This record gives sequence, C-alpha cells and structure tokens, in this order.
Amino acid sequence: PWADIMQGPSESFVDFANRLIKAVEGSDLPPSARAPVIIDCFRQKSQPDIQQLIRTAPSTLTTPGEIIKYVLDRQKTA
Amino acid sequence: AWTPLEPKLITRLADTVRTKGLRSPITMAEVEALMSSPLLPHDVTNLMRVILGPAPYALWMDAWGVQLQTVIAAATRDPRHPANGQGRGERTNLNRLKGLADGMVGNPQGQAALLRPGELVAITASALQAFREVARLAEPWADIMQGPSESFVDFANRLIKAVEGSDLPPSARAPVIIDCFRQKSQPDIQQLIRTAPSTLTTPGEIIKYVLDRQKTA
Amino acid sequence: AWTPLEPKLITRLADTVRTKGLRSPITMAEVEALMSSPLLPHDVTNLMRVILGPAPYALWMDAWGVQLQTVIAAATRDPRHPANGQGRGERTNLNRLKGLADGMVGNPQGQAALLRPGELVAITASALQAFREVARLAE
Amino acid sequence: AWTPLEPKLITRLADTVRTKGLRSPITMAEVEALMSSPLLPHDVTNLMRVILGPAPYALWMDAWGVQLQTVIAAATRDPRHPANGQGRGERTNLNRLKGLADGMVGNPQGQAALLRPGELVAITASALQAFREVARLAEPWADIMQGPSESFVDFANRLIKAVEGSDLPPSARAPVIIDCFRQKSQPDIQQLIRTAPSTLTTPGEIIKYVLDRQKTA
Amino acid sequence: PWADIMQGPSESFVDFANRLIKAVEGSDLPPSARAPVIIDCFRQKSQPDIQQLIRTAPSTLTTPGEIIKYVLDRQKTA
Amino acid sequence: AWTPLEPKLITRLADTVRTKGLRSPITMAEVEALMSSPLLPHDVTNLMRVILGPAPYALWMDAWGVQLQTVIAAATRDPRHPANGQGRGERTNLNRLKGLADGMVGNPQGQAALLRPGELVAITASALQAFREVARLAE
Amino acid sequence: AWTPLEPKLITRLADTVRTKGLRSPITMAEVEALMSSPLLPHDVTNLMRVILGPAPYALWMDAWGVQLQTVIAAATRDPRHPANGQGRGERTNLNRLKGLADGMVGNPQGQAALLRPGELVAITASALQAFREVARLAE
Amino acid sequence: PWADIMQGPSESFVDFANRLIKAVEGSDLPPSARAPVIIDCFRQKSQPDIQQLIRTAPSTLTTPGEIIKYVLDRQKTA
Amino acid sequence: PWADIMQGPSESFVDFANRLIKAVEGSDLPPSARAPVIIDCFRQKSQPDIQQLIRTAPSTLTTPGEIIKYVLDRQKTA
Amino acid sequence: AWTPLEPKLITRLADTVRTKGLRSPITMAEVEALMSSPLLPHDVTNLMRVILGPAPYALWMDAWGVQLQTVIAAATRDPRHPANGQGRGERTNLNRLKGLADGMVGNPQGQAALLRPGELVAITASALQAFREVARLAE
Repeated sequence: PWADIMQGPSESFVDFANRLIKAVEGSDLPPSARAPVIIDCFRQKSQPDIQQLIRTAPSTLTTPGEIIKYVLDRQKTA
Repeated sequence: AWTPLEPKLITRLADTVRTKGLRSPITMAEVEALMSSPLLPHDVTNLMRVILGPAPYALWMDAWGVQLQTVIAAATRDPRHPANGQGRGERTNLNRLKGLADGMVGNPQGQAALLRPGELVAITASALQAFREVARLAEPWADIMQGPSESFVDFANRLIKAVEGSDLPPSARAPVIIDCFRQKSQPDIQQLIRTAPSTLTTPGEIIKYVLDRQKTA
Repeated sequence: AWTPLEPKLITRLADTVRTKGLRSPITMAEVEALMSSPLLPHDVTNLMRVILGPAPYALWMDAWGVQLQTVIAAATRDPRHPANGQGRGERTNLNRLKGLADGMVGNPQGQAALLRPGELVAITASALQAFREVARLAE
Repeated sequence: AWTPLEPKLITRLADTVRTKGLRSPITMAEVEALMSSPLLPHDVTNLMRVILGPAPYALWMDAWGVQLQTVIAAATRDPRHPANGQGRGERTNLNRLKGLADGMVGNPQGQAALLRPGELVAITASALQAFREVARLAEPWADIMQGPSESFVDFANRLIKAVEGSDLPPSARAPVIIDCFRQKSQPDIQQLIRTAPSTLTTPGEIIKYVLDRQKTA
Repeated sequence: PWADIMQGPSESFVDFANRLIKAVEGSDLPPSARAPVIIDCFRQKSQPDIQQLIRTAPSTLTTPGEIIKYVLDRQKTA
Repeated sequence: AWTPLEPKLITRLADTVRTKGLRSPITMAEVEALMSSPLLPHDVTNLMRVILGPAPYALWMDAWGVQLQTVIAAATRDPRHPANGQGRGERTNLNRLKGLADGMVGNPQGQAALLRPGELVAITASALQAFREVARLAE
Repeated sequence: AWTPLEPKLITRLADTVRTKGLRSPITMAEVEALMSSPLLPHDVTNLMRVILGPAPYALWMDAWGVQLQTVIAAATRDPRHPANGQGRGERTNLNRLKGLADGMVGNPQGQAALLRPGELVAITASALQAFREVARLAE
Repeated sequence: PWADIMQGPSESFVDFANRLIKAVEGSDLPPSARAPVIIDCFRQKSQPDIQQLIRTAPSTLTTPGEIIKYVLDRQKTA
Repeated sequence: PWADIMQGPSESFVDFANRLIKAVEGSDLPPSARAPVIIDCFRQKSQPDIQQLIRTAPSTLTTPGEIIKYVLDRQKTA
Repeated sequence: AWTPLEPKLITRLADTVRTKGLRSPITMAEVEALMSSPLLPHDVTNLMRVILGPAPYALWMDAWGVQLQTVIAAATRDPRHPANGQGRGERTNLNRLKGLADGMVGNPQGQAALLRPGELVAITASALQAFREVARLAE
C-alpha cells in the first residue's frame, strides 16, 4: 500500500524513493494521478529533515525527478 | 523497418548496471555499445525503462528533455541542422524528437517511417549525455589520505577515481592530482617526491618515479 | 565502417585482469586476442579506460605516448613508413596517431575514415608495448 | 642623465621587506611602486642588493638571468623587439641587458647613455618576475581546516591566501577554493552550503551567502 | 511604543507578532515605512532562538507574512 | 449606493472565529454566509481586519494579493472576463481590484460607483480562497 | 599617457583600511580621494588587490561585475551613454569595461589609448559603488 | 671568522646561510673568491644531513643561490 | 663464485666493488653480460643501507662506474 | 708501423700504481713519461687495463668517453681541428677515436695506418685528463 510508506529513521532517500515509486506505479491509481501523489508523498513522508529541506526550496519543484535531484544535492551527508 | 534490440543483450546490460553501477567505465562502455546504431525514441525510452530503476529513470527523463531542448535551441539557431530542412516546413519540434508528434505516439514503425537519420543521431547523442549526467548525479577528493599501512598504487587509484569522478573541470584534474600526491601520501613519499632531481609534470611520471624508488617493505 | 568491440568480451577481459592481474601470461594472451584486429585510437583508449584502474591508466597513457613518439622518430627517420606517404604531405603527426587531429576528436567514424592501415597497426603495436611496460611496472 | 633612487625610500622599502616579508601584498605593491620608472641594470642590482639578504639575492640573480635569457630567446625569435633594431647590428646581447657590455660595467651614466627604453622596460619586467619567483620560493592549502572556534571570514582569508600563494595554475584557483569551502568548513557550514537553493559558482558568492545565513554565535 | 516591544521569554511568536504589528501600524510612521520596520524588529527582537532561526534562512524573506510563515514552520515545538 | 455590514453580525462572526478557530466547518459556513453578496474591497478588507488577528491578517493580505494576481493573469489571458471589457480601455488593473485605483482609495462610495459586478464577484471569490489558504496554514 | 598612482599613497590607504576598517567615514573619504581622477580598469583592479584582503577582494570583484552589468543594461537602454557612440560600432561591451577586450589585457598603456573618458568615469563610479556594497557586507 | 662557522644542531639552514654569507663577504677575501668559498663551506659545514642532501644532488649546483634553493626544497621538515 | 659475494657488515664499498668486479670479469660469463650482472649484484648485495641508497636514486644509473660514483658521493661517512 | 710498449716499463708502472697509489705526484709523473709518444687507442686501452684495477678501469672508460665527446663537440665547432680535415669527408667520428671504426677493431696495425697524428695526440690528452679525473675520484 503506497499510503502506508514512510522513510525509516536509518533509510537513505534513494531507497525510500525507489520503494515509493514502485508502490505507486504498481497500484490501482490512474496514470494521470501518479506524479502528484508521488510528489505529495515525498513532501509529507520522508522524515522531517527532508520535509523541511523540500519545504524551503527557493525554486518550485513540479516533478518527482526534480525533487529527487534537489534532495540528493542538498542532503545532509551522514 | 524497425528491428528491436535483443532482450538478451538488454538483460545482460541490466545485470551489468545492477552489479557494477551506473558510473563504472565498463557500464559506460556497454551503454556506448548498445548505443551504436541510431535508436528511435521508442527504443531508448524502453531501454532506459528496463535498465534504470524508477528514480534514476525519472532523473533521466528530466535530463533527456533538457538536452533535447538545448538541441532544439541550437536547431533554431542554425537552419542547417541535419535534423532540420531548408524550408520552414521541415523545422523539428520537440514532439517529433520525444516521439510525441502525430503518427508516432506508441507506434515504433510509424516512428521509424517519419524520422530523419539526423533526428535519430541527435536523439541518441542527447540520450547518451543525459545518461552521463544522471550517472554522475545518482552516486570527496580533498579528504583522501594515504593510510599508514596502505600501498601507493591503491592510494593513487582511489585518488584518481575520486578526482575524475567529481565536479572539477577536465582541465583541472591533472594539477589537482599532482598537488594531492605531493601533500597527501604520508611524509616518506612526500620527501621522496620533494627530492626529485627531475621535475615531474604528470601523474603518470610521479607514479613511475615513486614505484621505482619506493622503500620496499 | 567502425564496429565496436563486444562489451561482453570487454567485461570478461576486465574480470580476467581483476582476478589474475596485469602480468599473468593468460592475461597477456587475452590482451593479444582482443588486440588482433587493428584498433582505432578510440577503441584502444576506451579499452584501457575500462580494463585498467585509474593509476595504471595514467601510467599507460604516459607509456603509450612515449612509444608513439619513438615511432614518430623512426617515421621521420624513414620516409617509407607504412603510416607515412611518399610526399611530405602524408607525414603523420602525433595528433593523427593519438586521435587528436582535425576531424577525429571524439568521432570514431571520422577516425576510421582518415586513418591508414599502417597507422592502425603502428598504434596497436605501440599500445601493446605500453601495456607490457605498465604491467611490468605496476607489480 | 641618471638620477639615483632616494635612500630614504630604499630604507623604508628595506624595513618593509624586513618586517612584512617578501610575499606580503603590501611588499609587492611597494616594489611595484619603486619599479614604476624604467630602471637601469645598476639601479635594480643595487636595489636588490640592499633590500634582499645574501641568499635571496643569490636566488634573485639566478632567476633574473633565467628570465633575461627567455627574453633574449623571444628577441631572437622576433626582430621587432622594442629592445632590438631592424638591422642585425642592433641585436641586444645579454651583456647589454645585464649591464656587462662595453662602456657600461660599473658606470651608470654610460649605461643610461647606450641603453634603449625598450631595453629598460624589458629589464624591469624581467627583474619584477624574478622577484616574484624568489619570493614564492623563499617562503599547504590541502591541509587547511576551519577550527571549531574559528570564524568563517578568518578561515576564508587563510584558505584564499594559501591557495593563491601556491604552485597551482591561475585557472585552477577558483574551483579549488570552492571545493575546499565545501569539504572543509566544519559540517554546519558544509550543510549550509549544500542546501543552497541557488547554485554558487564563485568564492565571493559563497562567502556572501554564508555570511548572510550563518548561525550568529 | 513599537521600539520597546520585546518577545517575552514565555510568550509565543504569534502573540508577539500580533502585538508588534498592532503597535507599528497604529503609530506615527508613514505607510511606506511599516513593513521594513516590522521586518527589522522581527530580526532584532524575538529572543535569540528565533533570531538565529531567521538569520539562517536559506531563502531571503522580504515580507512580514513570509517571515511569520517560515518561523511558524520551523519553530521549536515546546 | 454602499451599505455597510452590520457590526452585530461582524461581532458575532469575530467571536465565532475566536472560540471555534479559523478552520472549523461552522466558521467557514459563517464566512460563506457573510460572503453572500458581492463585497467591495473596502468591506472585505475591514472584515478581515476585524475578525482576524494581526499575523493572520498579514498572511491573508499576502494570499489575497497572490490570488488576485492569478485572476489578473487569467484576465489578460482572456479578454472575455466579466471584470474586463471588449476594448483595451476596460482592462482591469490590480489597483482597481485592491481598491488602490484613482477615486477609490479610502472612499467606499466611489469604489461602489466605478467597480463592475464581475469585478466584485472576482474580488470576493479571491478573498474566500485566500481565507481558506490562511486558515489551512495558521493551524 | 598612463601614470600610476603613488605607492606611498597606496601604502597609507592600505594601512588606513587595516586600522580603521572598511566602513569608517575616514576610510570612505580616503577612497573618494584616491578615486578622484578617472582610473583605468588596471588601476582600480590593482588598487583593490593591494588594499583589500583576499576574501573582500573576491566579494568586490563580484560586486563590480554586477554593477558594470547594470551599467551596460542602462547603456543598451540608451544610445546616448557617454561611454557609447551614436552608431552601433561604438557600443561598449563588458570586455572593454573590465579591461578584457582586445589590445587591453594586461597592458595599461593600450588600455588608456582605446578607452573613452565616459568609459573611465562609469568604471570608476561602478567600482566605488561596489566598494560601498562590500564594505557594508564585510562588517 | 668564516672558517669557524658551523651550522648548529638546532639552527635552521637559512640562518646558517645568512651568517656564513655575511662573514664571508665581510672579510679579507678577494671578490672573485667568495662564491667558491661559500659553496665549499655549504658542503663541508652544514651538519651531515644537509651534507648528504647536497652530496646526492642529481644536478650540479654551481652557485650559492642554487644550493640554497635546492636545500630549501628538499629539506627535512621538522 | 660471483653469485656468493656479499658486502660484509664492516667492509667498505670500494673493496666490495673491487672483489665483485674481479669475480665477475674472471668468470665464465659472456662479455656482454658482465655489466648488467654487476649492476644487479650491486643492487641486491651491498647491505640494505647501500641498497636503499641505490634504490632512492633520483637519476637512473646504467653503468657500474656511475653507481660507484653515486654511492661514493652519498655514502654514510663512518 | 706499430711498436708495443715494453712490458718491463708497464710492470714497473703497475707496481708504482700499486704501492704509491693513483694520486701521488710520482705516479702522475710516471704516467706522463709513458704518455710521451702519441699512443694508439689500443695502447692506452691495454695500458689502463693492466695498471688499473677493475673498478678504476670502469671509471676511466667512462671518463675517457666523456672527454672524447667534449673533444668531438669542439671538433664539430671548429673545422680546423688537427684531427679533422677541410672537407666534410674527413670529419672524425667517435668510432674512429675509440678505435671502434671499420678496419680498426682489435687490429693495432690497421689502427696505426688510418689514424692521424692529431687524432693520436687528442686521444692521448683525453686519456690523460680522464686518468686525472679518476685518480681524483678514487681517493
């Protein structure tokens, strides 16, 4: 179930994005509703450090690929 | 007439990407191999759908679009593009490049019918550059030190890897590699390079000199 | 027309170099095998980029340049080089050997167009000797 | 007519070199100041004899000779040198540049008589470049870290100083300074630079951004 | 008096913002000088935790509403 | 002719917002009730000044401006806006929407004189959407 | 003919900047003093290299570029700029303002030859404004 | 006296070179005999670490400045 | 036998070189194989201090005479 | 016609070198004595083979080669060398000086036939200087 996917405290972001995109594209949603759902799940899941990282984006991110690129650039190396 | 790529080659390439990663030189060589004949947008799109995961595939779609847009800007900046024609009726729109134009959506046969060879090679080069960008993006040189027990060839391999797989310009890699050989590479090799009667002006020459005069231990 | 080497053979050769090393006689035999047809500078350059690590690749670039320079000295010492021609307009510069000349930089098709078979075999022998030197030097 | 430089200015410059050193930007500015009018070999030779110690003076004589030899090679490579003439009888030998030619040894008046203005400016530029070389030689960027208690402007000053006063090419200083800002500069500022909504492509822009958004403490 | 308004140690930020905007708009300042004054009072008043929170803003905040939104997002829940 | 809203209704709505909050469905229903007739910029501005605190009022001014700008972009994207006219001389500027145009600043009578009914309904819908945004943002 | 600024004045100004700082009114007065005659890009560049530290010098290069770009935008917005000419062949490019144009790179004599007095005063005012910005930013 | 100058166990090399060049140039030697004497004093004084450093010079050093530059380059940082 | 010649712990280097060159030239080797053998015996015999001295030669020594000269220059006086 | 040096004188000189050493003034005087008449490369080579040990002989071969190379550089710098001739066909190669040229290898009679007296005196002076260098180097 896509709506139950959370980014674990120790999980990296690319694994979380892979799992989420897999569960959203392999589901019962229409094809035209996958990108907005993936974006809004990146924003509300993806534990509050990345949540604030996406929130304070000086540019407007309108695509899952752009969000992934931005987060991978500005992520907290740890 | 359109002929699909072998699923055996595609499966082997997918497993190569799965084990070696996106950035290994063997993987880029394999991609260049399967990028030899000019591919139709359908072929490259399905290829990247199969070999790349979901998130790298999204990144690659973005990068491919950006590179194709740069190509179309250069095309409107020069009416002699091998994708363009002489009159204005042959100007190539992004719907024709991404395979979204009329008579092409989902049909590879019609795609191969209406597309130009210049269109195909431009699409292919754009896709290759986008793959390179995404590979460089998906996965620090100034923090590399030669360990107390590490050999010098391992340190040189690690350093050259991290310097060439970084964000430096191509014309700034050799001086950085040299100056990192001189300041890293624990003080025995530092003094060995310092007291070089000849002037070493290349990483290969420094490596050869150090391998010759190194303290066998 | 340029045809690339199989990435399957290149992957097998890379794993051979990874397990057996650079100096084993089986590795040199495999390199001689993949060095059978005269290769263009693009082919040999990418091959050494893939099979060799970063530091051995730097060493190999150095050694290849030195051997090509010896070849060009022998070429200016004999106007009957299979890479040269009879007139002075066919003299072969190192930009043409290393693939740096005009119409060749980054393009293997144009490379295969302008290059001579003698040029190709000289480049290939030079690359093989450079590989031997670097293998003897690395370990 | 030859006029000597003031011993007061020379004494002040010597004390500047004594307190600030050879490589400080104020010292190089003062040398450029006293290197304004084209000097005769006698003037520059005595100036370097007075302001430099014995060993730096030996080094400077060596470097000046090498630079003058490069100048004479360029002069024999171009008959239109402002020191040369059109015919072969005006070709300038190193004895005339170093002040060793006939009618010049030890006599500044005769020196000023026979020398050309192009000769003077070439000698002067050669001496300035030699001074720069010796100053860079007489007295490590990749070992610079921002201390736990150090401010960011001090760290940036130290890093830019060590990078610009090093053996790197001029075209490789800005990328190195940027990549050292990103990997040094302890992880709070590292994350501050990483999460930059804009792309910072200049050390000045990075410094401005960090100074704006820094944690006041 | 607007220039004497400080955020108390126990006061929330929305109460402080309400009080400050009230005192600044109900004062003798020209209409074109209220927003810059409100911003610069948010930055120098509003006890040093929120001061540092506003200082380390990756984006440039150029409006009292934007500053209020940012602070309400990233405030220390307590 | 301009008629003001009853201060009794405004006081009741202010106390509703004070006890129930900004986001309760009863509060949104009450706002929709007092948002029934098309209001002039003066009316909505004073209403939000009274019912909202200082910080929510700043947020609401921001959001109202943004929504009005979207409306004006749609208006320049379609010359058939009920606020626009057919010729270019009836194009509606943001000074006329926010009540800042000439003959309107501070005067509700002149405001009601020069404004169009389409202008009024667009301003009203914009203010309602801005209130929804701020209510979703405040808590 | 180009005449350099006295290194004595430059040394005194550098020590003034060292003791008083960048923002003191005495320092700005001294800079205005040494900014009296229109300077060539070489002069201002070397002056800021000597009086400013490395990081303030980087900041000043950035700010000077931005201000010169604003000047060039105003210049393309008005063909009557004292740096411009009447025809299109006298339009002033940023390579000519920053001293990067042909016949100017590293040579102050040629610089003084090809530059216009309007060019010089515009460069000087731009450099002064950039110095003010950097001084306000550094402390 | 120039012929009594030794590089101390703790003294740096530039101080030793300064002292030696001072004592040699401020002495009774002819001007044409100072450079060879300075070189041969660099080689025989200047305690055996620097002695061996100068001895094993792949290039031939024929000037006090060149010897000083070489030693400063390849000296044992300590 | 040349292949059994070692430099003794107390023996000087010129004596060792004399003994080695004597035994190599007065042996059954071809004339064209004496110099490489003498060099490679200098490198592997000649106890590890001189071994490291020859190893760390900034120049390439390609003759027994050159090796002897280099070692005599940079040898540890004792 | 070639006449060999007496083995009695050579034995006495060898014992002198054995007891007094290479650097004694008596030894250098004796060498100058046996270096009086211009010797052929064969004579000097055998003389140094007999009087010098193996390692000094290697050093002396090196030094003799270097000095002969300096002589040949001076010879190509002056066509009036007593070893050279006027035309280019008499230019003296190092194979002719070291006795390696055609018709000379191992044969002292042919050597004495083809060699010039200037060649002989140059070879002799070169050998004497090389002996001096090696003697100064050995101890």
